[PDB]
Amino acid sequence: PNFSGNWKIIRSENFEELLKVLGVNVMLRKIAVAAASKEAVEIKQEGDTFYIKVSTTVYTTEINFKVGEEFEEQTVDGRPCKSLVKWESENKMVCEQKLLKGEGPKTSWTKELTNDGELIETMTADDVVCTQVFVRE
Ligand SMILES: *C/C=C(C)/C=C/C=C(C)/C=C/C1=C(C)CCCC1(C)C
Repeated sequence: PNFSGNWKIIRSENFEELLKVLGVNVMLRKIAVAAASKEAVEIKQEGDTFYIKVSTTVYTTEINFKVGEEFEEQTVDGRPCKSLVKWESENKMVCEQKLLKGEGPKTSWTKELTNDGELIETMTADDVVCTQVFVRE
């Protein structure tokens, strides 16, 4: 696989339900769904090392990791966490997150390159899975 690319979102599902689990109130949920509908993801993959840039209209974040090596990022609702990415197949990876402080829902994300050329990202909190689908710009 090669995840490298400038990816633009075409579909965004269940993001409000995810934010509901994470405690966000209704109006901020609606505004965040609108922001998530503009998500863009830039990936540079060098073997098992990933440089990712995730952005919306007013915000951008850089996430750099190596498969199998712990790193620090933040959960979807913004709490710092320790993360660990593993492959689950040739074209899909899964990240488990553990909070640095306090407690919360169990959170994770996945990234998958499909045979049709799409990038599928999911974000999970407990039983609620959000699915974002992207195509190359
Ligand atoms: C490989 C892809 C990764 C690690 C994607 C991470 C995405 C996020 C942490 C999502 C952030 C968003 C919000 C919290 C609300 C506004 C829009 C998003 C989708 C950028």
